[PDB]
Amino acid sequence: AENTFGWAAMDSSGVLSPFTFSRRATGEEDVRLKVLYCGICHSDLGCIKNEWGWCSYPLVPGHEIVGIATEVGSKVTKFKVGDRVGVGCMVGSCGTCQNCTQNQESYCPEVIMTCASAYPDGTPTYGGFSNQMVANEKFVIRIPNSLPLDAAAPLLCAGSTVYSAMKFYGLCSQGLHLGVVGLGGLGHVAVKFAKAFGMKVTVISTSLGKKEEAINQLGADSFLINTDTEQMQGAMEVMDGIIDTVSALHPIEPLLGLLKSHQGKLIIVGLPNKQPELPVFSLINGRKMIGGSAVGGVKETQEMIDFAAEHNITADIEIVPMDYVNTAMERLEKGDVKFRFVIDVENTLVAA
Ligand SMILES: [Zn+2]
Repeated sequence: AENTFGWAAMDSSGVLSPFTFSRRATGEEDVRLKVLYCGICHSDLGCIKNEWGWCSYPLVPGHEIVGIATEVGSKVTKFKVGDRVGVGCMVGSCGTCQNCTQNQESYCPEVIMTCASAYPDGTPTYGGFSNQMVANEKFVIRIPNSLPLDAAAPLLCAGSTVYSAMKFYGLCSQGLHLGVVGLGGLGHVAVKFAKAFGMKVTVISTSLGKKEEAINQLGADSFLINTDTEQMQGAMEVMDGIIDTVSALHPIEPLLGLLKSHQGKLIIVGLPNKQPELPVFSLINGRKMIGGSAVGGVKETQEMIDFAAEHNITADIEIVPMDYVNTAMERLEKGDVKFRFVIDVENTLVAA
């Protein structure tokens, strides 16, 4: 309870305040980094307000971490002091599963999340709303020189997720017609990756005063209003797949109507509070599918970030200081951001 400082929630109220704690010494396989930036994710919002009821306190959120290695263990092969490194959703895993062994490490039942979790021996994991971070080399990402740290930080989670989903479900080929539902953090990262894979992108939305970022800033080929039951119906059976990034309850059936029969896939990556109805009749009669995806494993996250570098993909961010974080959270509940918050941890997190 000393050698590291950050901000933490104590309550399901999710209100965050200064908090001091200790990180482990750097083991033979560990990298320590000074945290320079930490993205804010809807997962952090859910965790601090204990949306799903598992979370215990004090809770230091943050899992979109970028920084500079300050210390490497002797057994470390990938990294040296000074490297630009990242840490995403995970800091640990089983190490011996079927999942852990074929780089699907986001599915060992003993996965150790970067924030709001604990190791086997009971010690709680504190995320990147803090001045420094320690992680096994195995969960550390190299940030390419040609991407800025602040705008790469959110790729560690939003980017890994959309890329892993597009790869896994076979929606990463030129010409394919991809729909993206929601135009928040994930939504805009999804559009950038889809355009870089060569797919025609239609954004599906509820905010018509966002068409303009969708078409012009983000470069999407088409724009649809969720409820515009007349334009939607003109877009029926058109799309090879849809990535749904909305973390709010919303109707699934109209999205299914946009999908190609005996082909189209609705891939869900936003996790809401309540669950919608399963459109059994549409799935059966159109021979359509719904699959879910979460963040990809560490190799796939490295591959994602190298792909983003090759294609100059960056998240569209708003830099904020640490003591704005509570306001930032309130703004996330509203979608009021373009598109992702990033905390400037180095310049604005200070010791109490
Ligand atoms: Zn996230």
